[PDB]
Amino acid sequence: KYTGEGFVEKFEDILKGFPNINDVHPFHRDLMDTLYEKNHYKISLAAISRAKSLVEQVARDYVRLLKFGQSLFQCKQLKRAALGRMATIVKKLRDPLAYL
Amino acid sequence: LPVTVEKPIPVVYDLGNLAAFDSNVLDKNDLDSSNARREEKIKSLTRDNVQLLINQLLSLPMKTTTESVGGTGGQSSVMTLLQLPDPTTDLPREKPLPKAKAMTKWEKFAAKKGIKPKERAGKMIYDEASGEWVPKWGYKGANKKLDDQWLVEVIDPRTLNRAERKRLVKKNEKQQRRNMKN
Amino acid sequence: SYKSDQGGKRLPRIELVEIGPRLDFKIGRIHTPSPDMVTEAHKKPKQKKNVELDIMGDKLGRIH
Amino acid sequence: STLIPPPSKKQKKEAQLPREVAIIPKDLPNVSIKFQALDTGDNALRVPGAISEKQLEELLNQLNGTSVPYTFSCTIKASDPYSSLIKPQITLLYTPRAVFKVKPVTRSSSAIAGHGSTILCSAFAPHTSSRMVTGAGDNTARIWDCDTQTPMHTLKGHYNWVLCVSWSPDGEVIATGSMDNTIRLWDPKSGQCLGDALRGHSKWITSLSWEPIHLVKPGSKPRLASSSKDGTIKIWDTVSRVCQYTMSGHTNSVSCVKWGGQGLLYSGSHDRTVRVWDINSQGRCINILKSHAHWVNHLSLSTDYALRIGAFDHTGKKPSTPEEAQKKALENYEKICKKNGNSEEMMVTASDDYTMFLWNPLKSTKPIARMTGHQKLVNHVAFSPDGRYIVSASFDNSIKLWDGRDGKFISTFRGHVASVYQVAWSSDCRLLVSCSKDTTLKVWDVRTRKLSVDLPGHKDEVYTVDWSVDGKRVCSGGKDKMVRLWTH
Amino acid sequence: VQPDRRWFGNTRVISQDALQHFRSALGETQKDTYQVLLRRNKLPMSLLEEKDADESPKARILDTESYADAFGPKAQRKRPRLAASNLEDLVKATNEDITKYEEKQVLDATLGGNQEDKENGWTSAAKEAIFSKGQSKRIWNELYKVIDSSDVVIHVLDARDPLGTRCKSVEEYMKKETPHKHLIYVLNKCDLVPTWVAAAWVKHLSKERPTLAFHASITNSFGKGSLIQLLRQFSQLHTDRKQISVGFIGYPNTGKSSIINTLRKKKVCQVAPIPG
Amino acid sequence: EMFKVIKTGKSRSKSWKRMITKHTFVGEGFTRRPVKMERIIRPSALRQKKANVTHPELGVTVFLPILAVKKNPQSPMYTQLGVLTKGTIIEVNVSELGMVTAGGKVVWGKYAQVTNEPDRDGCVNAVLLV
RNA sequence: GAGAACAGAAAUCUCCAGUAGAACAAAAGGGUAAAAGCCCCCUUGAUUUUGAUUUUCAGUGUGAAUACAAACCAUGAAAGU
Ligand SMILES: Nc1nc2c(ncn2[C@@H]2O[C@H](COP(=O)(O)OP(=O)(O)OP(=O)(O)O)[C@@H](O)[C@H]2O)c(=O)[nH]1
Ligand SMILES: [Mg+2]
Repeated sequence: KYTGEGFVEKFEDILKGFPNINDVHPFHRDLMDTLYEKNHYKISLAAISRAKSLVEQVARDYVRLLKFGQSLFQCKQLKRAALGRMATIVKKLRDPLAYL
Repeated sequence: LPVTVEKPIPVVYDLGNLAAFDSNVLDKNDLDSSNARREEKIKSLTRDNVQLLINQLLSLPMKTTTESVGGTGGQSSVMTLLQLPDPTTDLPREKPLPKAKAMTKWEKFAAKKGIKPKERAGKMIYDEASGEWVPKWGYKGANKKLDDQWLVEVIDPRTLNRAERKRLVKKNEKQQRRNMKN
Repeated sequence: SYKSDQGGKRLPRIELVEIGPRLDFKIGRIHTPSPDMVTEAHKKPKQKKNVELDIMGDKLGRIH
Repeated sequence: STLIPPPSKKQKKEAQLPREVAIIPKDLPNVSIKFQALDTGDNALRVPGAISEKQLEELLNQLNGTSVPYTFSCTIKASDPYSSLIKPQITLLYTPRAVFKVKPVTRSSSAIAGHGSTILCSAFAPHTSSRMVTGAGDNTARIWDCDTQTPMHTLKGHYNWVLCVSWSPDGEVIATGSMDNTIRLWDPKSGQCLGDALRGHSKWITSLSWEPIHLVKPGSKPRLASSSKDGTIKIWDTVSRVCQYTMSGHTNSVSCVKWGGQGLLYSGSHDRTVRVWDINSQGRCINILKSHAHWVNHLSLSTDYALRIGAFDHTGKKPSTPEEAQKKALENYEKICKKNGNSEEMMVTASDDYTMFLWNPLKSTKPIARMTGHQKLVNHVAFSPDGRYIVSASFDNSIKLWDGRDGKFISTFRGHVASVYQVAWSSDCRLLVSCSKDTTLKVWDVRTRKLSVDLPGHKDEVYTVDWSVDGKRVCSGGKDKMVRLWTH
Repeated sequence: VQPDRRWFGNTRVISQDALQHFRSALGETQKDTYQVLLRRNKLPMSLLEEKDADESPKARILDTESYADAFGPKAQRKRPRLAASNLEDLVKATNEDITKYEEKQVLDATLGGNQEDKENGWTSAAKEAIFSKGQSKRIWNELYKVIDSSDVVIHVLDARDPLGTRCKSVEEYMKKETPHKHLIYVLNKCDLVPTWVAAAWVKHLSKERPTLAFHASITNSFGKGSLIQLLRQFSQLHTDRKQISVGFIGYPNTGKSSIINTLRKKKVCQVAPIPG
Repeated sequence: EMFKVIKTGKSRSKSWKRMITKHTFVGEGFTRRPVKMERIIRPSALRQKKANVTHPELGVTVFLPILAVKKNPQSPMYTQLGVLTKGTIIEVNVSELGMVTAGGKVVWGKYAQVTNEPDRDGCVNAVLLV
């Protein structure tokens, strides 16, 4: 659980952060595309909400799976697997992060 | 060169057996034996019977597969064949219907105690020493391993193992007969 | 066959030829079966309400 | 296997009734009829009985006084060409036949052994279908005697993958594009390396096209167009075997190249951009096209099948003099050039933005139609051989069909399971072959929008299929190293 | 696990032309508000998909110009894409973008007050907790339990406002994940509406669901025996199944507890005028 | 193991019920049986319907749905029970790959044997038998 | 039956022939002959998949047997079997 919020709350600081180029003002809206590619802009941040929602999805499953664990060894292997599929998401996310 | 032929009586079709039934009046002296003008009276009726038959036959749906080379049990794609209905005229069946059913005295015992039938999976057991499979009967069977191996560990014993199966083989053969009686 | 052109693309004109063999039978007498045998020689091998298959299988259940 | 659900006990009784002789009895109502040529003309208002079309053809053929048989179409919403008269005045829509029938391919010949590598490309000679060259994953090329299904001149000399080949459309020379840099010209009869390899591209050969017959002077061999992955396009001589010029127009690799009809060149490249080039300005760019958002694959032209064959009909009868060949290729092009009395050849671009654009580059820079609908990228697009229908092949296991006039969607040849690799046409504009990533080939009637016959038989993927100009035989190439000739 | 020639088999193989027979067959599946699927006939359904879509979704713009080329210190990008055409065109196309912007400044100002309290420096109260209920972890753990438990679901609805009670949301899950299950509506509390009103509702509800009208009371009810006739058909159609459940879904305070009592003609469920 | 014995009763002293502790293919028309009738339990969370399936050749892993369970070792029961342990042979929808038989009658079903221990991770990973 | 040293009533080898007193899985009125006899060559079998009969306590879109049919499989150049 506690791992799952940390990815989310950082991303929620990002997705609240950037001023969401369209419907800002048509002066600023155009001017940022001339700097930042309104194509490349939106898709990056849209990837993060796609990235965020997977993490909550991964979190809720492995929480739900975990209550049927029977041993120490089984549950431990689920935790590493849980964070690894979180880690695979963030490793995937490399290029848009360096953009932002 | 005209095609469509009417008749006084609606001719019944049985397409399943490819049949045609004119029921009209058969004039006697047109069908006179010594009458020379006979074959036309035969043929003209017959080709008007046949012409009406194919018109129902060509009024049928048909199959068009799209298969090709090595069509093993089917038509070609250029073949287009007539979907037939069932033979409606009830012909005499040659042989009576074979219902040779019994409870076989095992199924009764399978009825009382609900022993479900097994999976019928395969012949191969797994052997230990060696690590091979070597199936159960049919070749190098797991049955006849005892008669072929080379020691005993306490009158021959191995022919006794042959004998006790010959009980149990013939016990199938004895239990074969009594269910053949009842 | 004859492409007869009034049946159009489909229907031909069928004009037979005798091939034979030209034959005439005279009836003699007849043995007949017993009616109990007739019933045996006419028997189906025998091999659902509110239940219908659609196209694609689809076992349906009618309510009424 | 899976099965069709059976007919019902109810349905078995339905078929037992005698039914439905199509008598067309008298058939005496009389409704008026209007004719209309499908290019421009509407011609008058007459009313016969309900008849067959062979009479209707001879009704129209006396109206002009032809002695030219036509195809008839009608009820156009929903496009449904007494045969129509049971569906309900009436406008008949007529169009020529180019009277010839090509029989659908069902079986094959044997599978042919040969080079021990994959097969990359193949092409028939236009003058006969017994000769057909193949491009291999081996360093060598192969010409086949298709009658005997035997090798004719195992063709050595390149030292990399022979990627794309072409036949000189008069029937003299074979180009062989190779994966290293090299192009060698070839003679079919001798099988000899005709001079030095044409060297000068710095990356591998992408596509090869010939300068068409009806433009080359009588007493001169046609030249060659060459497109390569370094973005360079070089117009070679065959005689002196020295190129005339490079063109440094496009930025990325050049995808495909075609020679135009009005002496033009067309170049799809990986710059998401198509350029229009002119020989008579000594190789100079005249129009640049900017529509696609992802890069362009396999452009084609309307009259290319005429431009490919070079003054042969389907019979493949050889012409005598080069001037007669100058007439005949001009003749055959003019029969497809001026449908509307107008030399307006059409171009369609294909790319990975799941989109095709319809182009009239001489008349304007604006695209006519934006073809749309695929899910995975399109790969292979070619006009109909009468220059009337445009087909589209793609990676979404589907083959869509388009108009050639306005870019209107027609239908989709669904039935392929893997990604469709390339298609090819029958000569009489009825059939349509296609190779896909799966093993089978599927042949499609354009007229009935349906699989004619699925044909399996290969062992693996299929990269190359091609149709014979006479409409007789079909060659096939794929990974499984065997050549398979397919025919009726 | 033994070795075997099968496993290396081909199992569930299609026939060819039946596909086009089935690609045809998706059109003519006309629904019945009097019929329910029972078995499904397992088919490779994804091969039978792909209706004629006509939009061709967007090209992947990351393929050409990725990120680092697009912007940054590296930024091999100088002119815009697609670098629109003409100046008077550019004068034009921005001028409505002027207007359309302030239109939503006029329009959303109707929606607020949500800015004035910020300058007033005061905030609104919290949500009361009783509006949450429920929306609870156990209370939906009830719900997926009984749905997975029951065979035929019925769904009650208030006759006063069935639209306020339709709660689609589950029917969604019904169609997609349990196709064999049933989901019939039930209109209870019909004695609170005028006579023709509930009559008009079922005509607007029979088009999709079978929808019995009903009034629940042990001693003076309505429409029991239509439902009793209705249920046993399901027990009839599920002949092999040896027995059959049915669970009663709905909003709170609708008569789910009540309806069972007037089926059993006695008090078996607990009932209350309070919701929960 | 693989059965957590569920004690029932107020005095939880009657137990007689078993819960399958491992991952499970269920079927499609499952619909949980009456509780007084049930003895064995396959709870909802441990119900896998779509496997993550690789191919030995061609290097592709495709997320495929699961059709049936033919051969599970370490019982004849669990075949009927649909118990997904390591080593089980399952039946997979192969609609997306597009295998074609000689005959052109494309195959949408193959036996794939699982690889992982899907207790010890949530996903099922399975190799197509070729 | 006529032949070939050891070699004889019986060892193998040639020619004539047996409508076959070929061995025929059967037992037979009858017939197989370029065989259903003899020899050689190539190979699984207890495969999968759903409508009829059953049995089930997780009634378990079948879970299996069983009945049927279809796909396949074996061989043959093929017809086919
Ligand atoms: N007018 C009218 N009122 C009804 C009828 N049936 C139930 N009610 C009223 O609806 C209230 C709700 O009954 P319940 O059975 O407790 O409703 P419920 O939704 O099943 O109760 P919960 O399931 O616990 O939320 C009862 O107090 C009744 O007064 C009906 O048929 N007509
Ligand atoms: Mg209530």
